Amino acid sequence: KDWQAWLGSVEHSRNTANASYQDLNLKRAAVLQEQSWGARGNAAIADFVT
Amino acid sequence: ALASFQLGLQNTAQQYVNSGKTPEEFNVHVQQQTNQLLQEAGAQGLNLND
Amino acid sequence: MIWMFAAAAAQMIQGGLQYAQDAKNQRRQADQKYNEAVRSASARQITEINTQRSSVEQNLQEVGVQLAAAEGNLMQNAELTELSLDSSVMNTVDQARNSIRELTDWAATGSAVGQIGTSMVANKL
Repeated sequence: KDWQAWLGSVEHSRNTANASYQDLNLKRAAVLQEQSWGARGNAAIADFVT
Repeated sequence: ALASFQLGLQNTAQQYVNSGKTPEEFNVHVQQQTNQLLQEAGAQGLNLND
Repeated sequence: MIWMFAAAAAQMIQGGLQYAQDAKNQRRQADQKYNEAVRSASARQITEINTQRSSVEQNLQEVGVQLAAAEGNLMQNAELTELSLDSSVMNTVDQARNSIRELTDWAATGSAVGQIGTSMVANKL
């Protein structure tokens, strides 16, 4: 029983990190996309003024 | 990359003007700069005409 | 209530006791002469040690730098235009501009461009 419980905990200890790894990148990609879109919009105004 | 190139060309225009470079040296620079971006765009997507 | 300030009172007790200890520590002192030299010497060594110790994420920085440069360039260029009414340069230049451009209703042009704005490349090909 004790070693079975130990293995059960070990399984979730991996599942949780495997789950979190995807969501972190999901947030980062959106942040970078927003920043890149702002940077793309700055140059349009620069060229319009020039 | 597109936003950086857009500002780079405009910023280089005045730098070349201040040095008294002839138009040919500006045209060759423009073509060389455009070629690099066009080649780089070949990997960052299929460039399929949509 | 009286019982929701217990933690604050307990934490504030320790302030008073220390304040009293410093008075006694300073009063028990001419050892100040010896005491001062230690700091006077340690400061120099500490200062000497400190002196001795003394993709997308790149395109974004390049964009920022070039944008600052472009703003600076547009400044120092607007200034000459500001003097158009007086300089007579931007008058001798406007003469040439008009002479070369002759080879209007502004509102008409905007409508003409807008009517096909978002299909120019599609129509061209």
